[PDB]
Amino acid sequence: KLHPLINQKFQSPLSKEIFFESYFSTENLPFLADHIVYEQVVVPGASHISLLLAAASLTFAATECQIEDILFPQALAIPEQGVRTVQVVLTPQNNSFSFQVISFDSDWAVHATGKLSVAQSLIPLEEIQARCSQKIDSAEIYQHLWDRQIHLGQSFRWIEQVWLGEGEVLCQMKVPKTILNTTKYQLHPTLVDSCFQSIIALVLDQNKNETFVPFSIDKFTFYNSSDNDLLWCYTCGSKDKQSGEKFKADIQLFDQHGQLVAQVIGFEGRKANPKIL
Amino acid sequence: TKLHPLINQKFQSPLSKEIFFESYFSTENLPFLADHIVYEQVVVPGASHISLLLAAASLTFAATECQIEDILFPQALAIPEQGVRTVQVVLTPQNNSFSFQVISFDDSLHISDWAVHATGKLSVANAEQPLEEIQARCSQKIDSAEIYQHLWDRQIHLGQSFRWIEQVWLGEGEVLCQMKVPKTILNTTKYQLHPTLVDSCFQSIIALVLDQSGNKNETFVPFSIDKFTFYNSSDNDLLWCYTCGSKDKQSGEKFKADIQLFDQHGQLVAQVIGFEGRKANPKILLM
Repeated sequence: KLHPLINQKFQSPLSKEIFFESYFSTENLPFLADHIVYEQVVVPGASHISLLLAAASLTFAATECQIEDILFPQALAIPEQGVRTVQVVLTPQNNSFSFQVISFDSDWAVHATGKLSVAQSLIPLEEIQARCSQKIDSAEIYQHLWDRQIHLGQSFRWIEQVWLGEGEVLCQMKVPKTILNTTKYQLHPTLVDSCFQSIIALVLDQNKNETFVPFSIDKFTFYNSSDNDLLWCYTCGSKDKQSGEKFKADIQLFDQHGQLVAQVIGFEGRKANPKIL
Repeated sequence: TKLHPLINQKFQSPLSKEIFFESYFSTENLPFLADHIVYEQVVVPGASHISLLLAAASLTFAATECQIEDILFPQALAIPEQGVRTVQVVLTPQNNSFSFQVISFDDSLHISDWAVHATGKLSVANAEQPLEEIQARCSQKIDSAEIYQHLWDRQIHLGQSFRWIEQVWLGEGEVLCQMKVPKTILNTTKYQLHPTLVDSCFQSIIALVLDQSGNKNETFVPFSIDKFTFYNSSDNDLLWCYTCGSKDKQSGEKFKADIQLFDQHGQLVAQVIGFEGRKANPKILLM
């Protein structure tokens, strides 16, 4: 295990592509039991980004990292005690790396596409607190999802407190007790997912069946992994006016010290029935 | 976490045409390598790559018997003292077969420098069902020490684990060797054919060239093989190798041979059709 998320790296001077191989299993990755959709273990797109960051971390000497044009063709589902083999395939392009995340048990599914690429300022917590002043029970975020069949266990419940504003939200997040070794990660999958959960605070209004599943992300930048048990998420976004079915958002994940940890530009979720995934 | 005593990992992907095997070659990982020394260097014999292609095959095919055809050895693999090289088998699908390349590169610093050590085609063979007759034809006993001495004198220093040949009987342009698992090799059950067993078969051709004139620095080095067929692995400590061939009528720089490797019961273990050796100073394979 080169990384808690990757068993093997493979390259050859006889293929263009660089490969990573992981065995996705609740046995190997306990935390995946905490993200269930209709009784079944469903790996969130967030987990794919974390996997890519780990891939990157094993290819670049650089710590800073940028993921672009992210698309999530198919969901990944791990059957009861089943094992799926997950591969990241990096194809070198000019200036950057193109990628696919795939899995299989000769068919296979494509869970993420986009490019990898090699990616300096402080977020003022006091300024955002002044405009996100409406305190909201963080249980309402989890309750919203639980109602949409998105059952998050405790390791996926980082969001500790929520302050709502006008088309913007602030959350404090704390590493759950169930997860011990976050330092071995760039960004734990559950943390990445928590950042996406932040947009739910913006769509709590009122069909309890359909919900916003991640569709695309224009640019995801990881900067450095915080040693801290305490993080701050800042999220700005709106539902489109025409259909009201796509939510666009910007997310900023930062430090006690205002130091940017990760940021999401151009996040798009779409209203979908969880049953398809 | 070792798939095979010769292979660390296998890699394949729906997004890759070829199938890869990876293996780390060093005297630390593969102690017998220290017993094949050419001009004071650990040099992996072509025989080991045969053994590695059989290892690959046993992980790819269900069927136990397989053939390796039109084998060439473009470049020798030399391992520096206490160093290690990554070795990959790269299989490319063809019609009912794979073309292969065995390659290596120094992993300790993408990949710009690499060498190819064996090429050819790999596929499933059929099974093929006399020893007593050979033993009659081959009656002139010679000391096995003569084979190892011939090699030693050319600076091919074979240690214990490369010395399977115990007894040798010459006939007319043919030789019968009795082989025995060296005491230092406790691992043969994990192998299709141990690399040192394969090398021993090639060594047998030395017995047909013992008193030839010419360059004292020169011997016949394996160059190409039309067909190497592996049938079944042997539980036994004792085997028989029958080899017949001769120098090429046109040029005495090539030696052509067919080799057959038998069980003590006369069951065919392995067969080599059209083995060609070429006269070379073993120094030449160094750099």
